[PDB]
Amino acid sequence: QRRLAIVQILTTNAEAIVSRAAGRIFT
Amino acid sequence: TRLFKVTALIPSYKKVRGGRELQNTYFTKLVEYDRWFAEQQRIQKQGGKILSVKMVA
Amino acid sequence: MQDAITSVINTYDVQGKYFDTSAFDKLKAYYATGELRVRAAGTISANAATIIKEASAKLFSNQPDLVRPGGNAYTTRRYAACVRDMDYFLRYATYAMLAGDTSILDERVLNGLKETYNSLGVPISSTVQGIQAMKEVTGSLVGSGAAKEMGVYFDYLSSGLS
Amino acid sequence: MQDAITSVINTYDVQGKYFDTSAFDKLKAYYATGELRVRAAGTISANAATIIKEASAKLFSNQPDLVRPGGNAYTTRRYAACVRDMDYFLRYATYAMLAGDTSILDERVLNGLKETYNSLGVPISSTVQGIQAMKEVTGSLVGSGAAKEMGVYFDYLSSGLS
Amino acid sequence: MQDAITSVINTYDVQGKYFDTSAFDKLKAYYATGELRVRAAGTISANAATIIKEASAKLFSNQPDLVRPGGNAYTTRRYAACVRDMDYFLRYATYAMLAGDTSILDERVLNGLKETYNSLGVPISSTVQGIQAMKEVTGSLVGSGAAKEMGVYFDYLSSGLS
Amino acid sequence: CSIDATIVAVQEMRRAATGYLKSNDDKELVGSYFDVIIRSLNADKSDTPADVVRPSSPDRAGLVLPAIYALAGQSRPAFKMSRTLTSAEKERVVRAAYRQVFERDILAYGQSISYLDSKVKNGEISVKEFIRLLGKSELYRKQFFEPFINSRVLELAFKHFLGRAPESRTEVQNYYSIVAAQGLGGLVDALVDGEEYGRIFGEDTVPFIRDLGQEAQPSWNWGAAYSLYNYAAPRRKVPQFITLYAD
Amino acid sequence: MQDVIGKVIAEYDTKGKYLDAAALDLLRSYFDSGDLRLKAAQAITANAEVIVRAASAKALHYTPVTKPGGNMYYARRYASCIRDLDYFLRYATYAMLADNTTLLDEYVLKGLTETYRALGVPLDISVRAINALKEVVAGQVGPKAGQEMAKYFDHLAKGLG
Amino acid sequence: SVVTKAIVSADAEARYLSPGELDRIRGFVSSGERRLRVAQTLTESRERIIKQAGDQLFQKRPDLVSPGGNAYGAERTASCLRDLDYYLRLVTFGIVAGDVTPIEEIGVIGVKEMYRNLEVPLPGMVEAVKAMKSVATGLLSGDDSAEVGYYFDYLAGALA
Amino acid sequence: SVVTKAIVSADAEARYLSPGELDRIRGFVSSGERRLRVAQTLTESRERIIKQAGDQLFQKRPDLVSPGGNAYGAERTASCLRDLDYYLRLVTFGIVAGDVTPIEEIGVIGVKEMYRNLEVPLPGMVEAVKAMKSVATGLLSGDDSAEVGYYFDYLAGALA
Amino acid sequence: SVVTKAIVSADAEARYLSPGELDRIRGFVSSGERRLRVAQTLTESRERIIKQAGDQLFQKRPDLVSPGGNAYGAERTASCLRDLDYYLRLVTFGIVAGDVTPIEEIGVIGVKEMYRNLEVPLPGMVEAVKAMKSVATGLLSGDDSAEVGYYFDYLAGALA
Amino acid sequence: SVVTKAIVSADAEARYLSPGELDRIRGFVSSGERRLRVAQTLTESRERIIKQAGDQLFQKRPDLVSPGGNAYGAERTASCLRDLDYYLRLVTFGIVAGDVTPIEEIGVIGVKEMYRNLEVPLPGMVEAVKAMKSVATGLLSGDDSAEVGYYFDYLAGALA
Ligand SMILES: CCC1=C(C)/C(=C/C2=NC(=C\c3[nH]c(/C=C4\NC(=O)[C@H](C)[C@H]4CC)c(C)c3CCC(=O)O)/C(CCC(=O)O)=C2C)NC1=O
Ligand SMILES: CCC1=C(C)/C(=C/C2=NC(=C\c3[nH]c(/C=C4\NC(=O)[C@H](C)[C@H]4CC)c(C)c3CCC(=O)O)/C(CCC(=O)O)=C2C)NC1=O
Ligand SMILES: CCC1=C(C)/C(=C/C2=NC(=C\c3[nH]c(/C=C4\NC(=O)[C@H](C)[C@H]4CC)c(C)c3CCC(=O)O)/C(CCC(=O)O)=C2C)NC1=O
Ligand SMILES: CCC1=C(C)/C(=C/C2=NC(=C\c3[nH]c(/C=C4\NC(=O)[C@H](C)[C@H]4CC)c(C)c3CCC(=O)O)/C(CCC(=O)O)=C2C)NC1=O
Ligand SMILES: CCC1=C(C)/C(=C/C2=NC(=C\c3[nH]c(/C=C4\NC(=O)[C@H](C)[C@H]4CC)c(C)c3CCC(=O)O)/C(CCC(=O)O)=C2C)NC1=O
Ligand SMILES: CCC1=C(C)/C(=C/C2=NC(=C\c3[nH]c(/C=C4\NC(=O)[C@H](C)[C@H]4CC)c(C)c3CCC(=O)O)/C(CCC(=O)O)=C2C)NC1=O
Ligand SMILES: CCC1=C(C)/C(=C/C2=NC(=C\c3[nH]c(/C=C4\NC(=O)[C@H](C)[C@H]4CC)c(C)c3CCC(=O)O)/C(CCC(=O)O)=C2C)NC1=O
Ligand SMILES: CCC1=C(C)/C(=C/C2=NC(=C\c3[nH]c(/C=C4\NC(=O)[C@H](C)[C@H]4CC)c(C)c3CCC(=O)O)/C(CCC(=O)O)=C2C)NC1=O
Ligand SMILES: CCC1=C(C)/C(=C/C2=NC(=C\c3[nH]c(/C=C4\NC(=O)[C@H](C)[C@H]4CC)c(C)c3CCC(=O)O)/C(CCC(=O)O)=C2C)NC1=O
Repeated sequence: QRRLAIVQILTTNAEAIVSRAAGRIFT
Repeated sequence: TRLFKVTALIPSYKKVRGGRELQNTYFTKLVEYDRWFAEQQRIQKQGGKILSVKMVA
Repeated sequence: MQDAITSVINTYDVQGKYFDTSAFDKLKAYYATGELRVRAAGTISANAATIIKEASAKLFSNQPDLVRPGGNAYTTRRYAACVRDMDYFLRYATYAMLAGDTSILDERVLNGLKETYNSLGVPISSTVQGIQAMKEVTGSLVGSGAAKEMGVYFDYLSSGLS
Repeated sequence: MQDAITSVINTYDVQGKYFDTSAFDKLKAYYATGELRVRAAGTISANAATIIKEASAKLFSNQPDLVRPGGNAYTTRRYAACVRDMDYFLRYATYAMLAGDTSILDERVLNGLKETYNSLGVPISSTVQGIQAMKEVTGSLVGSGAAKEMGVYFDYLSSGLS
Repeated sequence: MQDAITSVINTYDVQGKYFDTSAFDKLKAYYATGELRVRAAGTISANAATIIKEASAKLFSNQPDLVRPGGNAYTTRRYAACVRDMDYFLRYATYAMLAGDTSILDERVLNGLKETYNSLGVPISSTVQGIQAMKEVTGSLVGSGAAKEMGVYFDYLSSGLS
Repeated sequence: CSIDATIVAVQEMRRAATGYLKSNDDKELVGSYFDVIIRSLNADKSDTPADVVRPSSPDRAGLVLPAIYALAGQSRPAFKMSRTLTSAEKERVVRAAYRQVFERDILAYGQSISYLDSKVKNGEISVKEFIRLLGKSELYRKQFFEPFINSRVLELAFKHFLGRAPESRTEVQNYYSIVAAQGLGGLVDALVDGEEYGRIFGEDTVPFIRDLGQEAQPSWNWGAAYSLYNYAAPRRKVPQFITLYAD
Repeated sequence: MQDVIGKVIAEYDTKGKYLDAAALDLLRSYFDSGDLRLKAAQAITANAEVIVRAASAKALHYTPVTKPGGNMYYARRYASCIRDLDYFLRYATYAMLADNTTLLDEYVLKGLTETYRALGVPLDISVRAINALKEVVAGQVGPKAGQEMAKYFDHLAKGLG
Repeated sequence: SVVTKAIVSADAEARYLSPGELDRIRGFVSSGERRLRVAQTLTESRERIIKQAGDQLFQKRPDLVSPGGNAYGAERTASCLRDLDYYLRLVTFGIVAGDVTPIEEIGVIGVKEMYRNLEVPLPGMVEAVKAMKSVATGLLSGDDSAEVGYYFDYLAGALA
Repeated sequence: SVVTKAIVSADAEARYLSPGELDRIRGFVSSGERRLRVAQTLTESRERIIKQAGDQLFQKRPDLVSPGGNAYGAERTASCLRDLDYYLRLVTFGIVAGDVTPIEEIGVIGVKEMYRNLEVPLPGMVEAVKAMKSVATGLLSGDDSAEVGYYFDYLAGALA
Repeated sequence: SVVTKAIVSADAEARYLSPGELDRIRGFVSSGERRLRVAQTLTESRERIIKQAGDQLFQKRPDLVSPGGNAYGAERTASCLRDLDYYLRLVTFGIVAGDVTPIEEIGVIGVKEMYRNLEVPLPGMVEAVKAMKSVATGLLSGDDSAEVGYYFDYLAGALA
Repeated sequence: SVVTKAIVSADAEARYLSPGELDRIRGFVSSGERRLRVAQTLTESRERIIKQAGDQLFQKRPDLVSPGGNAYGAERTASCLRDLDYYLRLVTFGIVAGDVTPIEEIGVIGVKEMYRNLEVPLPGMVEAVKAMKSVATGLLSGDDSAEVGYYFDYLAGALA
């Protein structure tokens, strides 16, 4: 249940994380 | 002329093994007479060295 | 094999997308039953021999001809093989219950079961009856809540044979 | 395997009955024939190589094609495999004669052999002719009664290959 | 497996014939191309990694769905298995070219390959595309005549899978 | 691609995901799940880990398996006798040997070779000699020699002692020569005392089935091999490998 | 091979008496240190190749053993040396989790010494490599866990020596 | 039987039966008439042997028919006698076969697992087999009793 | 112990302990205080538990104390008490160890032949162990009684 | 064949051919012209070689064609000479192949079993192939005679 | 001997002698007198048997006595007769032991390779053994000559 809560947190915020990494390394 | 007690060490030259393989390389075993010629040939062809052989019976 | 988690992960990996609401619902449903299923699995693991005893007693009382001369279970060897098959069915039903999936039953039981029982002459209907008897005994032993979960996989085995 | 005594034991075990007069008559029949069977078995064991030699010579004289280029028995290896098959046929016919039953011929010779020869391209008609030649050669060495008895098992092999 | 010499030897052995003028013509023709074959095999051994890499690039460019989710190249594990199969095909095409006969391609590669891929879920058409990519890559590195020769065996593999 | 750019990106996602968690254990767990990416990328500074090669005879093809393919957790647990093990896992290894040779544990019938079990446990014989004496026993002869013709005996003995199917016409040919000449004892001796057995299992490891994921799999015997690696294999009496390689 | 629990159960079964207060206290001592041992196990498991690599660099790389005529002079012999260091690290981790040195003797020290004689392996360089591995492991796992790892590593060293 | 054992021993070695083996079959078929008489004597006296063996067992082991016993009750006692009947039939089969092979195939393989699944004590089985040994060897002459006693002994050892 | 099994399985595949095995050892060490408390609780109950198990066994299986039973006789009671004590000690050793290997090694591997030597019925063993389990679970808390139930039912199943 | 042998040696350990294997294949294909010339000469002279070899064999060992012998009679002498023709064809096959593989796969595996099934004396076959080696190497030049003698001598040792 | 095979078979199954092996031992001890009479008759008349058998062996094959055969020569004939004397001891040993294991342990295992080293033909062996069998069955009584012929047939089949 705790791991599923963590997974929910990361899947809600997935786009932000990927875009942030891309911005850090691209353009 | 029934049994031979053979202490032998067979090293490895074709590769390196990740598993334990320590008893597989050095070991002492009892071998029957009819089998000992073939077993000695196999050990010698593997490159291993026959440390000792004794007569048990 | 698979489990419920592997099935969900592969379902959402072949599409290439994160877990949606239905994924989290399935995972929550699987996790909610987890402690009940573990308790049932422990009870069955500790008491498999008993379940086999009463289940075989019920089967051979319902169908005496099996253990009389001319029956497929008439020999000490064939009786032992019968109870051994019952132990297989119980253990694999427990594995499937814990896995939450029927993949292990298809892979490791149903694959080759019809050929085996048709080659040996084992009665498939009587085997279905024995599996049903294990179903009632296990349900009585592990409680109704775990009884339903285990009966799902017992019914899977029974419908796999027949 | 199964032999005459074991066959009677099995047919009275399946029905669950004790031995009766008919079973004792069958057992007594086998026990009476046993001495003749043992003499025949010793004679064939002593002369197996000669029987194979003569039967193979007969077959390859009648059908020279099998050992000419393009024949199934054309090489030293394929010829040796052929005579090995004949040796096995003779030895197992001897086993079945000594046992009094044809179970070993089924389970240990003929179960899967005809499909093996169809895959391999072995001419099964020529093989049956060779088995018949073995029967003819063996009968002369064993005498009339043992010839009838061993011809039973040779014909069983021939018909089973069919 | 067999090379051209062994193929001629077998085709004259089944007929029970000595080598005639045509057989010596075929053997001389094979011996004429031996140095070219050795040179091509050495070159391909030198450049096998390059060929596999660039052919895999061409295949996954023309078949983008393979590496996307749901494709049979979609993971590093599954991708690595694909490139290992590519190495298989190049190695066995080199073997067949050096032998001068497609017997090794049928025996060690093509037999049972469609069934294995059907069991695994591998797409046979994409495998054929990868093999054609191999052919396109290898022709340039080996030159005109060696490209014709090695393209014969790549075509044999493609037609075996197709 | 740039490996440094990838490592920076994975570190950035690690930091970002650690940001949203607001719990030390969750942060460290996700940090480990990103540290595995970083560690694998750093570990492949040299080439990728070497592919496992299965060697072969001149009759059958030599195959490779990427090391990535094997380490998905499906590798079978080797049952080894160490001569210093206590009684429980010694019995565990013995039961594994019985399951391998007889396709199933025959304690279900109360059948065992007690003196062989004692010899293998106490170290008088090794696991290889135990396997050989176990395949040459009356029990094995009754289960897997009597009901079968020599070709089927050959194939099932390959499964029971080499952990694999026959891969060549030359292989079934040679082992049929051996069985037809010398019986079950000769066949079992030929299988156990071969180079492949010592290569794969050795003196102290119980044989196991070398099916998908354990080693590289041959393509040419796939259907027959996976028919053989099935508990319904003894229910078939017709040989399936001599017929296939002839077909 | 046995754990601390196995050892105390064996002792009290030989005596024939139930686990008294002393045995329970030793069991509590083992279980209380369990979290520390598990954390050090995490650290060794994650960074095992790094640790072995550092040990080889500090103990073996630029000594004459890697030079021609040295025991490590081959790709195969060097790989075998690194493989042996992997053995030592993994089985030291096993011994730590077991909190006992019996598995080291039964699994690692059973026939190793005379095998090294026969193969020509030097004992002293092996002990030096084990000591270097111990230093690297202690550095990675901190003082508390390094103290426990030190017992198993110098047990290996004494077994070699 | 003896013939089957000899033939399978030769078959597993890919050879014809040795002269010693053929002497085995010769001696075995020579003694066929005696074995048939012994089996006939036991078969004709089956019903009396069952009852005397049951009486001896229950007098020696009253617990089995005592309250809380395994054979307590009419149906359970009948099943006990039915098992004794099975094993007497198996002994006759083994006598005519000349070896314990029928006893081993029909009655010995898996007997302990069977009776464990039936909560049937094994010492009670051994005592019953001993009682039936006594009753059956009482009928036969000394030479025939010595022959039958060994089949009963193999049965007792298998049950124990 | 759980750690012993984990280490053996890790060596079997020739790699460090998996996260699943590491979490298994995590749960094992985290539950050490509770398991030791349960084992200590089993100790203060020495004569109590032994006698309720004994007389429950006598009620359930009167044949054992009835004439003709293997445990019939006053002298047999002295061995009964110490045998039940041995099995209880093995149960406690398994409880602290976290696995049934001490039970298997000390009192199960070879118990079958041992009680065959003494002519002891295995059903007596299963009924006695069930009586012990009933008494112990009755004394212990439900959560802990569930954990001890695996050990006691394993003892019963292995004894038969 | 040499090429097939190299390819299977490479395929055994899953690799492209080593430089030594390519070198041996290069040497084999470099010697193709003399191999074809020798095989062409032997095929051109098959009748002469078989005739002279049969004459020398029958003179050296008259007992083969003596009454009671294996080759006695026109038909059996014809079969005897047909076997020599077989082995000459196989020797030419092995010459073009570069090794004794066709010779072994056609006329060496099981040859002892075959000739024991025919009452054909093995020493007679050794003498026949030795005489045929003598006759054949008589026709060929000095360098080629040795390499043909290697094949004939392998076959002689195989029969012996 | 027979007790040897029974004992080793009992060892292979880790129990006492099964009833068929008991029948072995009973028949073997009961038939010791007649087989001892056979052995004494064979050893007392060995000198006449070997010389006569060599005579009809020389008669059967004119080729053997002819030059170029191993039989030709005075000392070579003495060696042949000495080999026949060796084999007669082995047959008597087998008759005493009731099995062919003394025969196998001397002169059967490896006999083909030995005679190939000696260049001695094997058909000569089988026909010589037939000669000894025929000369022995003449003087010896029919019941004894039966089993003697079985042993000689086994030895010849081993040679053939
Ligand atoms: C799990 C218990 C275990 C241990 C301890 C073990 C050690 C071990 N190391 C070996 C080889 C070797 N080991 C070494 C390493 C040594 N030489 C270097 O100089 C160092 C000083 C030192 C290591 C620190 C080398 C160089 C070889 C190759 C020996 C040779 O090929 O001659 C071998 C021979 C088998 C093989 O080559 O695969 C064993 C048994 N094996 C085991 O199963
Ligand atoms: C986990 C996968 C798996 C399954 C399913 C399995 C079943 C199985 N049961 C078998 C025998 C048997 N199975 C039974 C089953 C009983 N017959 C009665 O009528 C009942 C209806 C029925 C059970 C309630 C019997 C009587 C035999 C003996 C058949 C014989 O030997 O002829 C056999 C043949 C091997 C042996 O005798 O031990 C197999 C393979 N084995 C496996 O590895
Ligand atoms: C989660 C487990 C997993 C990953 C991530 C994975 C990545 C992956 N990326 C690929 C292609 C590629 N990947 C990249 C680069 C990207 N790669 C990233 O690590 C960088 C953030 C980024 C560039 C900075 C590029 C440019 C390609 C094109 C083909 C090539 O590189 O040759 C490929 C080869 C298949 C193809 O050509 O489409 C794989 C297997 N595979 C896996 O099983
Ligand atoms: C020497 C002859 C030979 C061949 C050819 C052969 C093919 C083969 N490919 C396999 C897996 C595979 N093969 C492929 C390759 C395909 N996937 C598609 O996307 C691409 C079109 C293509 C890659 C270019 C893949 C992806 C797998 C992995 C299947 C899986 O893991 O589910 C496997 C099973 C795994 C194993 O090797 O043990 C076999 C046997 N085996 C042989 O012995
Ligand atoms: C005991 C039960 C049993 C039998 C009998 C049996 C027969 C058998 N015969 C074989 C080959 C053969 N068998 C024969 C014999 C036939 N061809 C001749 O023309 C004759 C007409 C005829 C015999 C009289 C021949 C010529 C071959 C060689 C075929 C080949 O190698 O392709 C083979 C394949 C050997 C190989 O791998 O090459 C088998 C398995 N197998 C068994 O498990
Ligand atoms: C031919 C091989 C064979 C045997 C031997 C065999 C025995 C056998 N005995 C059974 C029951 C029984 N057997 C007994 C006998 C026991 N009572 C006492 O404890 C004694 C120790 C012992 C007898 C001396 C009893 C009382 C039952 C009834 C128990 C029940 O209701 O399950 C059953 C259950 C089905 C039935 O009652 O018909 C079988 C199958 N079955 C076979 O196919
Ligand atoms: C720690 C492992 C261990 C166990 C378990 C063990 C049991 C054991 N019980 C024995 C005697 C015995 N034990 C019993 C008691 C049992 N039999 C009856 O059937 C009852 C149902 C039941 C009592 C509940 C009896 C009846 C005997 C034979 C005579 C006696 O009472 O001492 C003996 C023979 C030596 C002696 O008299 O002490 C042993 C070895 N020994 C061990 O080292
Ligand atoms: C290509 C491989 C191959 C070979 C070699 C081969 C030899 C061969 N020789 C045969 C007969 C024979 N072979 C010989 C030759 C021997 N006689 C003397 O002893 C000489 C020492 C010696 C010749 C130098 C004779 C005389 C026969 C006739 C035997 C007879 O028909 O009774 C036969 C039986 C032909 C038939 O059915 O009638 C074969 C198959 N077959 C093959 O497929
Ligand atoms: C009891 C075990 C035993 C056996 C079986 C045996 C056979 C035997 N006979 C020998 C001599 C011989 N034996 C013969 C007789 C043969 N020539 C004819 O074909 C006869 C049919 C045939 C009769 C067997 C000849 C000609 C020699 C001389 C061979 C030589 O010394 O070069 C030799 C070599 C002795 C020597 O010269 O130093 C052996 C080993 N010896 C033994 O110790």
